[PDB]
Amino acid sequence: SMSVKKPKRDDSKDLALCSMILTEMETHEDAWPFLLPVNLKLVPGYKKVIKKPMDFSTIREKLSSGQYPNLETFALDVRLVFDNCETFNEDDSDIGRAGHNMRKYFEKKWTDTFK
Repeated sequence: SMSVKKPKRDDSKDLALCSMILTEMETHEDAWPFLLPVNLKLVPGYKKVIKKPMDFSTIREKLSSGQYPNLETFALDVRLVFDNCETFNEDDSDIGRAGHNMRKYFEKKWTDTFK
């Protein structure tokens, strides 16, 4: 509360460390469905159904331009990419499997780096 604070965590490396995680996600062999924004002119139903499209290139641009206020807002966009994927793609499909794989890959790096 006012004048009552928990000891100050060092957040000075967070930006660099999120950049590194994102590089590792970008270079994973199953990243291909997520590298670029879904083409809303060429994929029927996507625009109406997926209210907040997200992809790795858009996260990279937000990260590089100071549009993440803290490491939680960064995690929320990465998780949005996989939540969108599950919304639109059957579990038993190449893209559906890709999304589950990448979500697990992310959550381990996230825990190991920050928890």
